[PDB]
Amino acid sequence: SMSYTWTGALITPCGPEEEKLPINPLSNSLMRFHNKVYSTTSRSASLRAKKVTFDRVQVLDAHYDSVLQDVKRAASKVSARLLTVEEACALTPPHSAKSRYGFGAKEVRSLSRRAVNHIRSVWEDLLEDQHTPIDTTIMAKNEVFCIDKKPARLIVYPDLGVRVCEKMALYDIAQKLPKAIMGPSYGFQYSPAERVDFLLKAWGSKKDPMGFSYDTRCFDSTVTERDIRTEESIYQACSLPQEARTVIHSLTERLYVGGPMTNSKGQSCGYRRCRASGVFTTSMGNTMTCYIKALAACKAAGIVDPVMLVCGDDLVVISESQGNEEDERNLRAFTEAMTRYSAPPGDLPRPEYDLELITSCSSNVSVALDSRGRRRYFLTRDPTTPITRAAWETVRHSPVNSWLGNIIQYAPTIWVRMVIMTHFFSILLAQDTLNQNLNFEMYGAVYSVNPLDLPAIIERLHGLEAFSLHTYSPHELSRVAATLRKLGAPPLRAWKSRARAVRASLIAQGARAAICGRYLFNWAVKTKLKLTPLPEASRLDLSGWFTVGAGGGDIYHS
Repeated sequence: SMSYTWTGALITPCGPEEEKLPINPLSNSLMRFHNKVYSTTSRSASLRAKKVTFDRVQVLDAHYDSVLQDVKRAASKVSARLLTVEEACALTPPHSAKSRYGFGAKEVRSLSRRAVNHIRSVWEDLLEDQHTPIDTTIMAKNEVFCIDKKPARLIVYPDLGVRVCEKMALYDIAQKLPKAIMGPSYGFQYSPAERVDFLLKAWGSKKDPMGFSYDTRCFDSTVTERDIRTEESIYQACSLPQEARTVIHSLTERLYVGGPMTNSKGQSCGYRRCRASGVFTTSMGNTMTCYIKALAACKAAGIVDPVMLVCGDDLVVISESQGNEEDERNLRAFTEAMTRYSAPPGDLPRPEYDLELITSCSSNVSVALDSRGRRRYFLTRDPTTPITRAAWETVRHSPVNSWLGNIIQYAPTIWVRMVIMTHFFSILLAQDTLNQNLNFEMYGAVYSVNPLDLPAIIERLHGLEAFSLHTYSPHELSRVAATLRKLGAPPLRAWKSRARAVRASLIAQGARAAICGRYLFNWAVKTKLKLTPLPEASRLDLSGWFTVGAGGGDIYHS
């Protein structure tokens, strides 16, 4: 069947869409080449619609069958419950798309009687009607990048009333099921440092390691109606209340497996027969379907002793090299099997024999030294897109701050420590808003953090070593240097000059601001302080930050 059919109505915007980074002194200080920065808009939505629209043919085999059977047997051990309406309401992001039935996220969150009664109505209708397709909206995402222009991604999502109902039915399953069926392979359980440890231990376990990442072309489009019904059968293998069973079946048949799409002006735009990117189960579902297909393909291809890390559509596999030519052959074989299972490639996979060169979720492992001279490994990535988004968000504030998420995930990197932290601590000081909670996205969910708690957050996630790394790798330094030159950013030496002042300003503000100055900016001074463990970091519970997200990142914790 076709992933999509289109009536010919356009994908339309809601309000104005800015395409270009404005020329402003506050963003110019970070990077000067503003003409290189763009935002995707609905103007390119038809280009993306072309790419995501195609016929799927899937042919399954004995290798897929055995993996699936193992998975359902593992799902047998999970038991789950429904959420109360109040619990699902608390999971709703404060800036989530409003409902067409007269209320928005603020009303959901405050438990307004209108919103609550509406959501009870939606729930009752899912219990009663297990077949009528549910309406969705299709929109073009506005995301910022640097010219290397890519067309906008498309997001398809149901009404806010429906989205709360999905959480009520599937949030508890989502907390339990992935780990129970995939164990260590489920990648969203790991904090950055735990991801690093996983990969280092997997790579180290092989006599002659080989790794590869597999890039599925438009993974959501390749998910078939059968794949989605199979996901359902996995959720039903759990021990669930009958009411949950019914609603899961209804959401599957009415929403997950496909349905009509409307544009922002209320015109019928098309019909979907593939994964919706803005449904609660998008991340759990993609992770499960990827895992199953991937593990079956390893077995088809003769990959020897695979260790997989699956995060939604992103897959990495580390295994025993069988020789240069035979690895090449085996990856071609793995590709043919994936292609049979309806997960055809974008970039072809290639065997990699150096761990630093393996990319999982746009990230890689790198090494440096801490202040005691010990080798420490950390997660890093190419800093282009983070610095470009940081520049855009400096001038156009977003309800969700990508730069904060980058600080937290990538704190031990040179580019976070020297560029992002310096730039944003200066801004916070100028605004006098150091002590104000901000929202950010981590692993498909939205969280709230106070910048003044960053040192304990970082120590907890990355250790005290994160404040003292030095002697970074030439791969890493080359990449940071190349980004600064591409974007026209100041050189690292200039960021050090700036940071010395930010550090002083922080120390003079006292209290928690001074801990931020002393720990976050120890790298900036000649006579380094001896940093000791922060008592608060030892008491922090941050596990909750690393879960499967929701589709469109439409879930909010705390």
